[PDB]
Amino acid sequence: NLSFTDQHIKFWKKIPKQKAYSTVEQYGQLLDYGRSQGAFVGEGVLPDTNDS
Amino acid sequence: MLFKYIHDVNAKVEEGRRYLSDVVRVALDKEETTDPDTQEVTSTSYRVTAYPVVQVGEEEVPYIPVHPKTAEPGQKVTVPTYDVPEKLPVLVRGRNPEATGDYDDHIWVTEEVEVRPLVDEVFKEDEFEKARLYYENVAAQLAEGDDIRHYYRKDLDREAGHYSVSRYPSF
Repeated sequence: NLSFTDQHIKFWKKIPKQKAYSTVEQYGQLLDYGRSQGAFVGEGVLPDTNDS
Repeated sequence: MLFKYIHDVNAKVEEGRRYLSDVVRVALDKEETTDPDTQEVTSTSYRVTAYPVVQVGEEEVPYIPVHPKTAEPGQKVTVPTYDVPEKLPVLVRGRNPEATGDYDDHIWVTEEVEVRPLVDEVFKEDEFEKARLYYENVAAQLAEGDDIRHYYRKDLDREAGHYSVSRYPSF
């Protein structure tokens, strides 16, 4: 055998494997904790609302 | 009208006698008094007012995105315009003068009432910072989610600690 063997395959053996249950797979991700408004408020004043 | 703030009040506020509309407008404006002969001004003052307003039209304004959104270079959006009305309705209990039985005696009648400003304060040519602080406080207190409750001004008040004058009835 003058060609390569299975010892020359590297990346396929390191990537983790997971089971698929359909042709479309969905996942969610968290991108931010809130828009940068400024958290400094006066005494007795209600802080503004923030959303992630 | 230097500043303009349009706020949306909830159902509890909308049911009050002073708030008979779904939108309250807060504004700060500058006033001048001129001699009749020419434009020679005599005095300048700043006024802070709050009014129940009604919709009277629409206009074209530029679009201002917020952090989770992106806008086109020349995108524009339409917003309504507002104006002070004259009378607003309110329903109160009443009686039918021409009732025929026990099923149409008690009714609800609609009466129109005069509209008055919620806030009306005047500041001199100086102390523009005081007027700005008052405007910001009114806007924030509206944003708190309840009625406008605080109107106290230290400049326009009776001297404290004057026992010979404060002993008279006020209840």
